[PDB]
Amino acid sequence: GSMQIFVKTLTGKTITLEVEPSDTIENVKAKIQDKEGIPPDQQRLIFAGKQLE
Amino acid sequence: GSMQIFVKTLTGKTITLEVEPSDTIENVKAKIQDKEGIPPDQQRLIFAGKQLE
Repeated sequence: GSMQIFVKTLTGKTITLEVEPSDTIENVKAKIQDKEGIPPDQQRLIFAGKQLE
Repeated sequence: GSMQIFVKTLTGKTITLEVEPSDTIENVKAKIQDKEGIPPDQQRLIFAGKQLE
């Protein structure tokens, strides 16, 4: 809820994971490992602006 | 090259931006502003594992 990052599991199902924005990217990705089991490097980082017009 | 994050501009064209993994997520997104001009909150964060099978 605070900052649930959007992620896609190898299988396909969508996955949510809350983490502080200030928290280092490496740390955030590392949690995804615990969440499933995939190296942080593998996770593809993506950004997209969407100003709710 | 070091860690060019994947981003998609409001227009559509793809954008690349290198930033240290350790660097705070908020700081990383903030640069995207300088890169174009969009609030960090607007940028959608995404992660996807892809082990080069």
